[PDB]
Amino acid sequence: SPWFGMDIGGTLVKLSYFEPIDITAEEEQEEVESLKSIRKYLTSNVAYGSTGIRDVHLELKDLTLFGRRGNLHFIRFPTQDLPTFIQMGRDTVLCATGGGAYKFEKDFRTIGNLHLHKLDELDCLVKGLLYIDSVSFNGQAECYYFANASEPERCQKMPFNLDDPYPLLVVNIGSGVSILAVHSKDNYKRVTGTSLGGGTFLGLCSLLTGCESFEEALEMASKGDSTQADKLVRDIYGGDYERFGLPGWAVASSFGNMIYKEKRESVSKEDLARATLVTITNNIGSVARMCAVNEKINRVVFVGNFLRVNTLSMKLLAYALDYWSKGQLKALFLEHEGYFGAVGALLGLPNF
Amino acid sequence: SPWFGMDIGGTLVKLSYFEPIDITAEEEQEEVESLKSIRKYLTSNVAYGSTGIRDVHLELKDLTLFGRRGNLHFIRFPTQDLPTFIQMGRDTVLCATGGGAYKFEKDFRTIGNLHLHKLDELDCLVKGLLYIDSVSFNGQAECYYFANASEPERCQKMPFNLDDPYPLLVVNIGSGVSILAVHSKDNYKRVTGTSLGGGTFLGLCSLLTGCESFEEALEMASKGDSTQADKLVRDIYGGDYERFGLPGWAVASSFGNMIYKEKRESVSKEDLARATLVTITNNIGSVARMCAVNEKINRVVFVGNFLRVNTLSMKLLAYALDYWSKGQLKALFLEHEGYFGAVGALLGLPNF
Ligand SMILES: CCS(=O)(=O)Nc1ccc(CC(=O)N2CCN(c3ccc(C#N)nn3)CC2)cc1
Ligand SMILES: CCS(=O)(=O)Nc1ccc(CC(=O)N2CCN(c3ccc(C#N)nn3)CC2)cc1
Ligand SMILES: Nc1ncnc2c1ncn2[C@@H]1O[C@H](COP(=O)(O)OP(N)(=O)O)[C@@H](O)[C@H]1O
Ligand SMILES: Nc1ncnc2c1ncn2[C@@H]1O[C@H](COP(=O)(O)OP(N)(=O)O)[C@@H](O)[C@H]1O
Ligand SMILES: [Mg+2]
Ligand SMILES: [Mg+2]
Repeated sequence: SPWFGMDIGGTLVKLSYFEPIDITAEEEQEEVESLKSIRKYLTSNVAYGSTGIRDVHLELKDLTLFGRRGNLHFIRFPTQDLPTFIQMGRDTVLCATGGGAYKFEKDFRTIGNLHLHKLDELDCLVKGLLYIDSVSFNGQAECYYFANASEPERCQKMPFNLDDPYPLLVVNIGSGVSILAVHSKDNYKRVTGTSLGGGTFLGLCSLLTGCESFEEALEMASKGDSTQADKLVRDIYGGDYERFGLPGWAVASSFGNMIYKEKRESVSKEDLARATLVTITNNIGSVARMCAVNEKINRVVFVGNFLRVNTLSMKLLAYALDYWSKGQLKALFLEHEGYFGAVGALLGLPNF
Repeated sequence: SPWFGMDIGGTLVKLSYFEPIDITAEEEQEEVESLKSIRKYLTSNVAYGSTGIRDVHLELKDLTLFGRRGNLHFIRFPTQDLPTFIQMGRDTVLCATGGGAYKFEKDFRTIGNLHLHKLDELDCLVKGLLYIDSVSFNGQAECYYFANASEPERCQKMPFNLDDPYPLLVVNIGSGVSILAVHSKDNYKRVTGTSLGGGTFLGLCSLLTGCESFEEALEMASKGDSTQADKLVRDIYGGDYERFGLPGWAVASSFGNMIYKEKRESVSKEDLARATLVTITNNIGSVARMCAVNEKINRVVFVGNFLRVNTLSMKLLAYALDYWSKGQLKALFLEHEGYFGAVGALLGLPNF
C-alpha cells in the first residue's frame, strides 16, 4: 500500500507521497507490479498528464517516517481534473482532507477496496505545518521572512526559527482565506475567514484582463501600475491625511478611479491585474493584522497557494504588516506553503 | 452671511444649509440682493445645474440653531463638479471638511473675501451624527435597525433610541471605509479603515458591467444572482462545513467561479453587479464585526452614501452582522446617512 496524503481543495488538489528508499532485496520481489509501476511513474516524471506537476524542488530527502527512510514528494493538479485522477486509479488506504474529501467521497469509493478516511482540513494544516518545520527543509529553515521589509535596498529573504511555534496566527490563502490562532499542538481555533482570497484574484483578473492562468495573471500584474485604477489618499486630500497618520500613497478606494469613464478608457489590463493583486493582498494583510491584535499574537505566517511563485504579494504583505502595525507584527512565510494539509493527512495514516 | 456646512469627499460634495424662517420686516430690507437671490435659488429649486440635488425629504423644519429658527437643508453634487460650484460662487465664512477642504483650499480662496475654515472629517462626522440624533428627524427617530433580520417574513425597519450614544462603532462607507470607536463626545479614535468601499463597488461595476450611474448599478444588482459568480462553501464541501459552523450558502471565494471560462461565458452583467455588491458589503460587515469585538462595542452604526437608496446592502449588513456574531451585535442605520460631516462643519461656525 503506497503512502499518500491528499488535500482536495476548492481549486487545487495537493498530494504528498512518501517514496521508500530502504527497499530490501526481498521486499522488491514481494512488491506487486502495479505498486512498482506507480512508484516508477511518479519518480520518473515531473509532469503527469496535461495538468499534474511534481514540485521537485520541495522534495524532502532521507526523511524517516513511520520507521522507514524515504523521500517525501509534493504533487499538485487542478481539482477540476480529479475525475481523470480517479479514472486512472480505476485501471489502498487514502487519508484525504479539504472540502473535496467530502464532496468526492462517493467518487473515491468507485476504486474497489479503497479505504477513504476523511480528516479535517485545518487539523491537517496545523499538524503538517508543525511537522515540516520540525524536520527542516533538508537542513534549511522551513520558515522565512523579509528582513528590513520597509527599505527596498535592504529587503531580503532571511530564515526564521519556529522551534517554540506558539502562539501562531496562520493565514491560509487558498480559494478563500481561513485565519487560525494556534495556541498549542492540540489547541487552535479558526478565528475567522474572508471570501476575498486567491480565487477572487484569479476570477476578477480573468474577467478584467482575459488572462487564463494564475501565472499569466502574476506576469501582467508585475507590469502594471495599480495607482492607475486605485484612488489614493493624496487624490482625496492632496497629500497625507496627517491627523490619522494616513500617508498620501495609501489606497483610499480600490478601483476607485474607475468610476470616471475617461480613466476606465486609459487603464491597461496590466494595471487592472496589479490593482486586483494589491486590493486582495492588502485586505488579507489588514484582516490578518486585526486578528493578530485581538488574539494577542505577533507572529503571522501566511500559507496557501495564492503565494506560490508570487513574490509581489509576499513583499507587499511583509511591508504592509510591518508598516501598518508600526513594527509590532512580523510576516512569516514557509517554503512548503501549499502542501501542509496534504502532509497532515499523510500523518494520520497510523490511526488506520 | 449665509450659514453653510460643506463636506468635500473623494466622490461627493455634501452641503448643509440653514434657511432662516424668523426673518423680520427690518432684516429683509437690510438683506443684500445677492443673499436674497441665493436663498431663493436654493429654496425654489430641487435640482441645481445638471448634477446638484436637494434631498427634500431629509429637511429638518423649525430647527433652533445659533438662536434662530429655520430649516436645515441637505444638498449634494459630485466633487468632479466643484469647479462649476466655485465658478458660480465667483459671479462669506465657509466651514469645510473632508479631503477636498485641503485639496481645493486654494480654489475656494479665489472667491474674494471668503474665509475658509478647515475642520477634520471625522470630528465633523461625530459631532454631526450626535447633533442630528439629538434633535430628532422632525420628531421621528434618526436611528433605526431591521428587526428580526434573520427571518425575511419579519424583517422590518424599526426605530432605535440613541439617547445614551456611547460607546458606538461608526462605520463610514464612502469612497473608502473609515471605522470609528466613539467613547464620549470628545473621545473617539479611528480604529482602522478599508479601501474596499463605495468607490470599489461603483468602479468594479463599471468595469464589469458598463453601468454608468450608482443607481443603475444597484438596479442591475437587484436583478442579479451573485452565486453565479461566487464559489460557495457547498461548491467546495458539497454541503455545510460543520466543524467550523460554515453554512453551505456562505461565500467561500468571491468571484471564485469566474476562474472557469465556461462560467465566465454564462454569467450575466446583473449577476456580476450583485456579486460586486455582496462582496463589498460582506467584507465591510466582517471588518466591522472584528473591530466591534476588539473594541468591546455591540452597537455598530453604518453611515456614508454607499448606503443611500441601497436597501439591499442595508439588509445584507443587518442580516450578516446578526448571523455571524451569533446575535451579539446590532446593525444600526441613520436617516441622514451621508450628511453628518456637512452638519458637523456647520456646527463649527461659532468658533469663527
Ligand atoms: C476553509 C473552508 S472552505 O474550503 O470552504 N473556504 C472558505 C470558506 C469560507 C470563507 C469565508 C469565511 O470564513 N466567512 C465568510 C465571511 N464572514 C462574515 C461575513 C459577514 C460578516 C458581517 N457582518 N461577518 N463575517 C465570516 C465567515 C473563506 C474560505
Ligand atoms: C477618511 C480618509 S480618506 O478620505 O482619505 N478615505 C480613506 C483612506 C484610507 C482608507 C483605508 C485605510 O484606512 N487603510 C488602508 C488599509 N490599511 C492596511 C493595509 C494593510 C495592512 C496589513 N498588513 N493593514 N492595514 C489600513 C489603513 C479608507 C478610506
Ligand atoms: N496552477 C494554479 N492554478 C490555479 N490556481 C493557482 C495556481 N497556482 C497558484 N494558484 C493560486 O492558488 C490558489 C489556491 O490555493 P490553495 O491553497 O491550493 O486553495 P484550495 N481552496 O484549493 O485548498 C488559487 O486561488 C490561485 O490564486
Ligand atoms: N449619485 C451618486 N454618485 C456617486 N456615488 C454615489 C451616488 N450615490 C451614492 N453613491 C455611493 O456613495 C459613495 C460615496 O459616499 P460618500 O460618503 O459621499 O463618500 P465621500 N468619500 O465622497 O465622502 C460612492 O462611492 C457610491 O458608492
Ligand atoms: Mg485548501
Ligand atoms: Mg466622506
